[PDB]
Amino acid sequence: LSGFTVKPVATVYRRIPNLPDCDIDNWLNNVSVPSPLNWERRIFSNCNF
Amino acid sequence: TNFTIAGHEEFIQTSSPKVTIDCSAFVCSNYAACHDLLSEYGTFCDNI
Ligand SMILES: *[C@@H]1O[C@H](CO)[C@@H](O[C@@H]2O[C@H](CO)[C@@H](O)[C@H](O)[C@H]2NC(C)=O)[C@H](O)[C@H]1NC(C)=O
Repeated sequence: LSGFTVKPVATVYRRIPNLPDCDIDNWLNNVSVPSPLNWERRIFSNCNF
Repeated sequence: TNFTIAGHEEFIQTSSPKVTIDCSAFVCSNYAACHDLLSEYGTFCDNI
């Protein structure tokens, strides 16, 4: 017959708590909009969004 | 004028390991979309 697989009995969830926010809205809604000639870039890491 | 007796050895292959392949489980793991797509192919696994 066809194969089978043992069904899971629980679920493991591990993540690092107590991390700051990314605050992408403050970067997108700034009062300083650049031009395509001098476009800007900001790296978001180690944050929640 | 004088003789002796020598002993040789010879091995002839007769059998072979009986390999069985679960074609469905090999092509697709325990995923629903993979099996749903494989069911629309035909009897390739059956022929194997
Ligand atoms: C909006 O853009 C301005 C101008 O780029 C930002 O002001 C600068 O912020 C950086 C830090 O990201 C500082 O190092 C500079 O000294 C600031 N320049 C100033 C105050 O003239 C500002 O942070 C951006 N965000 C907001 C919410 O205003």
